[PDB]
Amino acid sequence: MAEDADMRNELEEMQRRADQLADESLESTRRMLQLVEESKDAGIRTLVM
Amino acid sequence: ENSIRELHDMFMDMAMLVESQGEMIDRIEYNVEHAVDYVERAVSDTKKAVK
Repeated sequence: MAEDADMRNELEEMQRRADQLADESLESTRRMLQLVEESKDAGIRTLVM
Repeated sequence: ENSIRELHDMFMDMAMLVESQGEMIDRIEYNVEHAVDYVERAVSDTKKAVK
């Protein structure tokens, strides 16, 4: 031999990102954490009143 | 989330509506015993008007 090979290689990016907006789905599921608590919080105390 | 928002609209309507009704219940709270405070107090003197 008396052989040195030092090499590099390249990447294939994974799928599932047609557009970044997809993470806005998380902004949705934030909102259905946002839009859920006050329903019961006023529901049970609406039963109280 | 939109469907829960639709029921959320109906529910903030519901709860604030029955809230607002609670003031008519406040006027009951007036007209439930102040009504007695006239009536029972009047019949305390008509029943004793026989005396």
